[PDB]
Amino acid sequence: IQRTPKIQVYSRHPAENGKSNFLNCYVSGFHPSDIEVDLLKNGERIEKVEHSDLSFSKDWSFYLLYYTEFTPTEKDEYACRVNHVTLSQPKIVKWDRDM
Amino acid sequence: SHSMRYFYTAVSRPGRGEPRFIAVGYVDDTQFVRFDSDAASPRGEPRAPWVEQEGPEYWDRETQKYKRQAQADRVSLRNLRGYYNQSEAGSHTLQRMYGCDLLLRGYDQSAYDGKDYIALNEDLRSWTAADTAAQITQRKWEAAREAEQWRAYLEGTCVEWLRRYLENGKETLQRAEHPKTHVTHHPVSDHEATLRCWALGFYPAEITLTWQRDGEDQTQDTELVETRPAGDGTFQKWAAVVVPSGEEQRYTCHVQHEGLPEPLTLRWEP
Amino acid sequence: ILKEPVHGAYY
Repeated sequence: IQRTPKIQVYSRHPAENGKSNFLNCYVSGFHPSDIEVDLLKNGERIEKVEHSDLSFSKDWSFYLLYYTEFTPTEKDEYACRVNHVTLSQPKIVKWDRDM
Repeated sequence: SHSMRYFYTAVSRPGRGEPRFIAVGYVDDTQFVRFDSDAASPRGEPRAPWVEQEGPEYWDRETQKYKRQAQADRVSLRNLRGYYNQSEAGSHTLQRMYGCDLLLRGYDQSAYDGKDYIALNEDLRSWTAADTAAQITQRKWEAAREAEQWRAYLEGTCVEWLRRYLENGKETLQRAEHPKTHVTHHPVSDHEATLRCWALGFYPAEITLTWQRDGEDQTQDTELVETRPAGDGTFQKWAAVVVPSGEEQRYTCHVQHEGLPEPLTLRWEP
Repeated sequence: ILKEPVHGAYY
Protein backbone atom coordinates (compact mmCIF):
# COMPACT_ATOMS: atom_id res chain seq x y z
CA ILE A 1 0.00 0.00 0.00
CA GLN A 2 1.27 3.47 -0.94
CA ARG A 3 -0.47 6.54 0.47
CA THR A 4 0.60 10.01 -0.58
CA PRO A 5 1.12 12.52 2.24
CA LYS A 6 -1.38 15.20 3.14
CA ILE A 7 0.34 18.48 3.96
CA GLN A 8 -0.71 21.42 6.14
CA VAL A 9 1.49 24.47 6.73
CA TYR A 10 0.49 26.78 9.57
CA SER A 11 1.67 28.66 12.65
CA ARG A 12 1.24 27.62 16.28
CA HIS A 13 -0.32 30.99 17.17
CA PRO A 14 -2.06 33.54 14.91
CA ALA A 15 0.56 35.25 12.75
CA GLU A 16 1.64 38.57 14.27
CA ASN A 17 4.22 40.40 12.16
CA GLY A 18 7.39 40.91 14.19
CA LYS A 19 6.52 38.58 17.09
CA SER A 20 8.09 35.16 17.63
CA ASN A 21 6.01 32.14 16.64
CA PHE A 22 6.38 28.53 15.46
CA LEU A 23 6.16 27.44 11.83
CA ASN A 24 4.51 24.03 11.48
CA CYS A 25 4.29 21.55 8.63
CA TYR A 26 2.06 18.59 9.47
CA VAL A 27 2.39 15.61 7.11
CA SER A 28 -0.08 12.78 7.66
CA GLY A 29 -1.89 9.93 5.98
CA PHE A 30 1.19 8.59 4.18
CA HIS A 31 2.73 5.13 3.73
CA PRO A 32 5.47 3.95 3.83
CA SER A 33 7.10 5.96 6.61
CA ASP A 34 10.20 7.18 4.75
CA ILE A 35 9.63 10.86 3.96
CA GLU A 36 11.70 14.02 3.56
CA VAL A 37 10.25 17.27 4.91
CA ASP A 38 11.92 20.68 4.74
CA LEU A 39 10.75 24.11 5.83
CA LEU A 40 11.63 26.89 3.40
CA LYS A 41 12.16 30.60 3.96
CA ASN A 42 11.91 32.52 0.67
CA GLY A 43 12.59 29.27 -1.18
CA GLU A 44 15.65 28.34 0.92
CA ARG A 45 15.91 25.40 3.31
CA ILE A 46 15.77 26.36 6.99
CA GLU A 47 18.55 24.54 8.81
CA LYS A 48 17.27 24.26 12.39
CA VAL A 49 14.06 22.24 12.03
CA GLU A 50 12.81 19.70 14.56
CA HIS A 51 10.16 17.02 14.16
CA SER A 52 7.95 14.81 16.30
CA ASP A 53 8.42 11.08 16.78
CA LEU A 54 7.04 8.77 14.09
CA SER A 55 3.46 7.72 14.90
CA PHE A 56 0.46 6.52 12.91
CA SER A 57 -3.34 6.69 12.87
CA LYS A 58 -6.05 4.03 13.04
CA ASP A 59 -5.78 3.26 9.32
CA TRP A 60 -2.00 2.67 9.85
CA SER A 61 -0.96 5.77 7.87
CA PHE A 62 1.84 7.80 9.43
CA TYR A 63 1.97 11.41 10.61
CA LEU A 64 4.78 13.78 11.54
CA LEU A 65 4.97 17.40 12.71
CA TYR A 66 7.96 19.43 11.54
CA TYR A 67 8.44 22.76 13.28
CA THR A 68 10.90 25.60 13.80
CA GLU A 69 10.85 28.94 15.56
CA PHE A 70 10.30 31.86 13.20
CA THR A 71 9.38 35.55 13.29
CA PRO A 72 6.96 36.25 10.42
CA THR A 73 7.04 39.49 8.45
CA GLU A 74 4.86 40.94 5.70
CA LYS A 75 7.45 40.22 2.98
CA ASP A 76 8.91 36.85 4.00
CA GLU A 77 7.44 33.78 2.29
CA TYR A 78 7.45 30.35 3.93
CA ALA A 79 6.66 26.89 2.61
CA CYS A 80 7.01 23.20 3.36
CA ARG A 81 8.79 20.92 0.89
CA VAL A 82 7.82 17.23 0.97
CA ASN A 83 9.25 14.30 -0.97
CA HIS A 84 7.86 10.77 -0.79
CA VAL A 85 7.98 7.59 -2.86
CA THR A 86 4.46 8.44 -4.07
CA LEU A 87 5.73 11.79 -5.44
CA SER A 88 7.78 12.05 -8.63
CA GLN A 89 9.22 15.40 -7.50
CA PRO A 90 9.12 17.28 -4.18
CA LYS A 91 5.82 19.01 -3.46
CA ILE A 92 5.98 22.57 -2.10
CA VAL A 93 3.04 23.94 -0.11
CA LYS A 94 3.31 27.65 0.64
CA TRP A 95 2.31 28.99 4.04
CA ASP A 96 -0.97 30.92 4.17
CA ARG A 97 -1.79 33.23 7.07
CA ASP A 98 -5.48 32.26 6.93
CA MET A 99 -5.18 28.46 6.72
CA SER B 1 -12.58 7.92 28.19
CA HIS B 2 -8.96 7.43 29.12
CA SER B 3 -6.45 5.32 27.25
CA MET B 4 -2.80 4.32 27.19
CA ARG B 5 -1.60 3.35 23.72
CA TYR B 6 1.73 2.17 22.32
CA PHE B 7 2.75 2.40 18.67
CA TYR B 8 5.55 0.33 17.13
CA THR B 9 7.03 0.88 13.68
CA ALA B 10 9.75 -1.43 12.35
CA VAL B 11 11.08 -0.71 8.85
CA SER B 12 13.60 -2.95 7.11
CA ARG B 13 16.48 -1.18 5.35
CA PRO B 14 18.01 -3.34 2.58
CA GLY B 15 21.76 -2.81 2.54
CA ARG B 16 21.43 0.33 4.70
CA GLY B 17 21.93 -1.45 8.03
CA GLU B 18 19.50 -3.34 10.21
CA PRO B 19 15.81 -2.37 10.44
CA ARG B 20 14.79 0.78 12.29
CA PHE B 21 12.48 0.40 15.30
CA ILE B 22 10.57 3.43 16.60
CA ALA B 23 8.14 3.18 19.52
CA VAL B 24 5.97 5.89 21.09
CA GLY B 25 3.58 5.75 24.03
CA TYR B 26 0.54 7.94 24.62
CA VAL B 27 -1.94 8.63 27.37
CA ASP B 28 -4.96 9.90 25.45
CA ASP B 29 -3.41 12.46 23.08
CA THR B 30 -0.30 13.16 25.21
CA GLN B 31 2.92 11.35 24.31
CA PHE B 32 5.01 10.37 27.32
CA VAL B 33 7.81 8.15 25.95
CA ARG B 34 9.72 7.38 22.79
CA PHE B 35 12.40 4.90 21.69
CA ASP B 36 14.39 5.14 18.46
CA SER B 37 16.89 2.45 17.51
CA ASP B 38 18.71 5.06 15.38
CA ALA B 39 19.35 7.38 18.31
CA ALA B 40 22.86 7.61 19.69
CA SER B 41 22.60 5.35 22.77
CA PRO B 42 18.97 4.18 22.20
CA ARG B 43 16.94 4.24 25.41
CA GLY B 44 13.45 5.03 26.61
CA GLU B 45 13.13 8.79 26.86
CA PRO B 46 10.38 10.73 28.68
CA ARG B 47 8.32 13.14 26.54
CA ALA B 48 5.83 14.17 29.28
CA PRO B 49 6.74 15.68 32.66
CA TRP B 50 4.59 13.22 34.63
CA VAL B 51 6.93 10.29 33.90
CA GLU B 52 10.23 12.11 34.53
CA GLN B 53 9.97 11.28 38.27
CA GLU B 54 9.57 7.51 37.89
CA GLY B 55 13.19 6.77 38.79
CA PRO B 56 16.19 5.31 36.96
CA GLU B 57 15.14 1.72 37.69
CA TYR B 58 11.85 2.29 35.87
CA TRP B 59 13.64 3.77 32.86
CA ASP B 60 16.42 1.18 32.63
CA ARG B 61 13.73 -1.51 32.74
CA GLU B 62 11.74 0.22 29.99
CA THR B 63 14.89 0.68 27.89
CA GLN B 64 15.73 -3.02 28.17
CA LYS B 65 12.25 -3.99 26.99
CA TYR B 66 12.52 -1.58 24.05
CA LYS B 67 15.85 -3.07 22.94
CA ARG B 68 14.46 -6.61 23.12
CA GLN B 69 11.37 -5.57 21.15
CA ALA B 70 13.66 -4.00 18.56
CA GLN B 71 15.63 -7.25 18.25
CA ALA B 72 12.43 -9.31 17.97
CA ASP B 73 11.03 -7.13 15.18
CA ARG B 74 14.19 -7.77 13.15
CA VAL B 75 13.50 -11.51 13.23
CA SER B 76 9.80 -10.91 12.57
CA LEU B 77 10.45 -8.78 9.47
CA ARG B 78 12.68 -11.47 7.95
CA ASN B 79 10.12 -14.11 8.94
CA LEU B 80 7.42 -12.08 7.18
CA ARG B 81 9.60 -11.73 4.06
CA GLY B 82 9.74 -15.54 4.09
CA TYR B 83 5.97 -15.99 4.41
CA TYR B 84 5.27 -13.71 1.43
CA ASN B 85 8.32 -14.89 -0.59
CA GLN B 86 9.52 -11.29 -0.85
CA SER B 87 12.88 -10.11 -2.14
CA GLU B 88 15.53 -8.93 0.31
CA ALA B 89 15.96 -5.81 -1.85
CA GLY B 90 12.76 -4.05 -0.78
CA SER B 91 11.88 -2.23 2.42
CA HIS B 92 8.92 -3.43 4.47
CA THR B 93 7.05 -2.10 7.49
CA LEU B 94 5.76 -3.85 10.61
CA GLN B 95 3.35 -1.78 12.71
CA ARG B 96 1.85 -2.64 16.09
CA MET B 97 -0.71 -0.75 18.18
CA TYR B 98 -1.87 -1.98 21.58
CA GLY B 99 -3.37 -0.42 24.66
CA CYS B 100 -6.21 -0.28 27.15
CA ASP B 101 -9.27 1.91 27.62
CA LEU B 102 -11.01 3.05 30.78
CA LEU B 103 -10.93 -1.08 32.24
CA LEU B 104 -13.33 -0.87 29.29
CA ARG B 105 -11.46 -2.71 26.52
CA GLY B 106 -7.96 -3.82 25.58
CA TYR B 107 -6.55 -4.26 22.08
CA ASP B 108 -3.45 -5.40 20.20
CA GLN B 109 -3.32 -5.35 16.40
CA SER B 110 -0.53 -5.46 13.83
CA ALA B 111 -0.07 -4.40 10.22
CA TYR B 112 2.38 -5.48 7.52
CA ASP B 113 3.11 -2.95 4.76
CA GLY B 114 0.10 -0.85 5.77
CA LYS B 115 -2.48 -3.67 5.72
CA ASP B 116 -4.18 -5.44 8.63
CA TYR B 117 -2.17 -8.53 9.55
CA ILE B 118 -3.32 -9.90 12.92
CA ALA B 119 -5.39 -8.55 15.81
CA LEU B 120 -6.27 -9.73 19.30
CA ASN B 121 -10.01 -10.30 19.60
CA GLU B 122 -12.07 -8.28 22.07
CA ASP B 123 -12.38 -11.32 24.36
CA LEU B 124 -8.55 -11.24 24.69
CA ARG B 125 -8.34 -15.01 24.16
CA SER B 126 -7.93 -15.44 20.38
CA TRP B 127 -6.81 -13.65 17.23
CA THR B 128 -8.14 -12.68 13.80
CA ALA B 129 -5.62 -13.49 11.05
CA ALA B 130 -6.05 -11.39 7.92
CA ASP B 131 -4.50 -13.91 5.50
CA THR B 132 -2.84 -17.33 5.34
CA ALA B 133 0.49 -15.76 6.32
CA ALA B 134 -0.91 -14.33 9.56
CA GLN B 135 -2.31 -17.78 10.37
CA ILE B 136 1.33 -18.88 10.69
CA THR B 137 1.83 -16.09 13.24
CA GLN B 138 -1.49 -17.06 14.84
CA ARG B 139 -0.41 -20.70 15.19
CA LYS B 140 2.89 -19.57 16.72
CA TRP B 141 1.22 -17.32 19.29
CA GLU B 142 -1.31 -20.02 20.20
CA ALA B 143 1.40 -22.63 20.79
CA ALA B 144 3.19 -20.13 23.04
CA ARG B 145 -0.20 -19.33 24.67
CA GLU B 146 0.42 -15.65 24.03
CA ALA B 147 -3.22 -14.59 24.55
CA GLU B 148 -2.96 -14.96 28.33
CA GLN B 149 0.12 -12.73 28.56
CA TRP B 150 -1.74 -10.03 26.63
CA ARG B 151 -4.86 -10.58 28.73
CA ALA B 152 -2.70 -10.28 31.85
CA TYR B 153 -0.98 -7.10 30.63
CA LEU B 154 -4.11 -5.37 29.31
CA GLU B 155 -6.44 -6.17 32.21
CA GLY B 156 -3.80 -5.53 34.88
CA THR B 157 -0.48 -3.86 34.06
CA CYS B 158 -1.91 -1.54 31.40
CA VAL B 159 -4.72 -0.17 33.58
CA GLU B 160 -2.61 0.02 36.75
CA TRP B 161 0.02 2.22 35.12
CA LEU B 162 -2.54 4.19 33.11
CA ARG B 163 -4.26 5.06 36.40
CA ARG B 164 -0.88 6.01 37.89
CA TYR B 165 0.00 8.18 34.88
CA LEU B 166 -3.38 9.94 35.02
CA GLU B 167 -2.78 10.69 38.71
CA ASN B 168 0.76 12.02 38.26
CA GLY B 169 -0.32 14.26 35.38
CA LYS B 170 -3.74 15.09 36.82
CA GLU B 171 -3.23 18.83 36.21
CA THR B 172 -2.77 18.33 32.44
CA LEU B 173 -4.24 14.92 31.58
CA GLN B 174 -7.63 15.27 33.30
CA ARG B 175 -8.67 18.85 32.49
CA ALA B 176 -10.01 19.50 29.02
CA GLU B 177 -8.96 22.70 27.30
CA HIS B 178 -11.94 24.15 25.48
CA PRO B 179 -11.38 25.38 21.91
CA LYS B 180 -10.95 29.10 21.38
CA THR B 181 -13.23 29.71 18.40
CA HIS B 182 -14.02 32.41 15.84
CA VAL B 183 -15.29 32.75 12.27
CA THR B 184 -13.28 34.38 9.48
CA HIS B 185 -14.66 35.77 6.23
CA HIS B 186 -12.88 35.73 2.86
CA PRO B 187 -14.62 36.92 -0.33
CA VAL B 188 -14.05 34.58 -3.27
CA SER B 189 -15.93 36.57 -5.91
CA ASP B 190 -18.39 39.45 -5.91
CA HIS B 191 -21.11 36.82 -5.39
CA GLU B 192 -19.49 34.22 -3.10
CA ALA B 193 -17.42 34.23 0.08
CA THR B 194 -15.73 31.64 2.29
CA LEU B 195 -16.70 31.32 5.95
CA ARG B 196 -14.00 29.53 7.95
CA CYS B 197 -14.81 28.35 11.47
CA TRP B 198 -11.72 28.06 13.67
CA ALA B 199 -11.09 25.99 16.79
CA LEU B 200 -7.69 26.54 18.40
CA GLY B 201 -5.69 25.44 21.42
CA PHE B 202 -8.02 22.62 22.49
CA TYR B 203 -7.27 19.35 24.28
CA PRO B 204 -8.04 16.52 23.83
CA ALA B 205 -7.99 16.22 20.04
CA GLU B 206 -11.50 14.78 19.59
CA ILE B 207 -13.76 17.53 18.24
CA THR B 208 -16.66 18.05 15.83
CA LEU B 209 -16.92 21.13 13.60
CA THR B 210 -20.05 21.45 11.45
CA TRP B 211 -21.47 24.24 9.30
CA GLN B 212 -25.25 24.58 9.07
CA ARG B 213 -27.37 26.65 6.69
CA ASP B 214 -30.81 27.50 8.09
CA GLY B 215 -29.99 24.90 10.73
CA GLU B 216 -29.31 21.92 8.47
CA ASP B 217 -25.97 20.21 7.93
CA GLN B 218 -23.70 21.17 5.02
CA THR B 219 -21.48 18.09 5.21
CA GLN B 220 -21.42 17.74 1.41
CA ASP B 221 -20.29 21.36 0.97
CA THR B 222 -17.96 21.69 3.99
CA GLU B 223 -14.17 21.61 3.66
CA LEU B 224 -12.87 19.88 6.81
CA VAL B 225 -9.12 19.86 7.40
CA GLU B 226 -7.63 17.16 9.59
CA THR B 227 -7.16 17.99 13.25
CA ARG B 228 -3.55 19.12 13.55
CA PRO B 229 -1.17 19.56 16.50
CA ALA B 230 -0.21 23.08 17.51
CA GLY B 231 3.17 21.89 18.80
CA ASP B 232 2.38 22.81 22.42
CA GLY B 233 0.22 19.77 23.20
CA THR B 234 -2.99 21.44 21.99
CA PHE B 235 -4.70 20.99 18.63
CA GLN B 236 -6.34 23.03 15.88
CA LYS B 237 -9.04 22.46 13.27
CA TRP B 238 -11.16 24.47 10.88
CA ALA B 239 -14.19 23.97 8.64
CA ALA B 240 -15.16 26.16 5.70
CA VAL B 241 -18.09 26.72 3.35
CA VAL B 242 -18.48 29.03 0.35
CA VAL B 243 -21.63 31.10 0.75
CA PRO B 244 -23.60 33.55 -1.42
CA SER B 245 -22.42 36.99 -0.35
CA GLY B 246 -25.12 38.81 1.60
CA GLU B 247 -26.53 35.69 3.28
CA GLU B 248 -23.63 34.90 5.59
CA GLN B 249 -25.96 35.02 8.60
CA ARG B 250 -27.86 31.97 7.34
CA TYR B 251 -24.80 29.91 8.36
CA THR B 252 -23.96 28.68 11.86
CA CYS B 253 -20.83 26.87 13.01
CA HIS B 254 -21.40 24.23 15.69
CA VAL B 255 -18.44 22.89 17.68
CA GLN B 256 -18.66 19.97 20.11
CA HIS B 257 -15.81 19.35 22.54
CA GLU B 258 -15.15 17.80 25.94
CA GLY B 259 -14.00 21.16 27.31
CA LEU B 260 -17.34 22.80 26.47
CA PRO B 261 -20.29 22.27 28.84
CA GLU B 262 -22.63 22.78 25.87
CA PRO B 263 -22.12 22.85 22.09
CA LEU B 264 -21.24 26.31 20.83
CA THR B 265 -22.99 28.08 17.96
CA LEU B 266 -21.04 30.78 16.15
CA ARG B 267 -21.80 33.16 13.30
CA TRP B 268 -19.50 35.53 11.46
CA GLU B 269 -19.34 38.82 13.38
CA PRO B 270 -18.46 41.84 11.19
CA ILE C 1 4.73 0.80 30.79
CA LEU C 2 5.74 -1.44 27.90
CA LYS C 3 4.32 -4.90 27.36
CA GLU C 4 7.05 -7.40 28.15
CA PRO C 5 8.46 -9.01 24.99
CA VAL C 6 8.12 -12.72 25.75
CA HIS C 7 10.51 -15.27 24.27
CA GLY C 8 9.56 -16.80 20.93
CA ALA C 9 6.70 -14.34 20.32
CA TYR C 10 7.99 -13.46 16.84
CA TYR C 11 5.60 -13.02 13.97
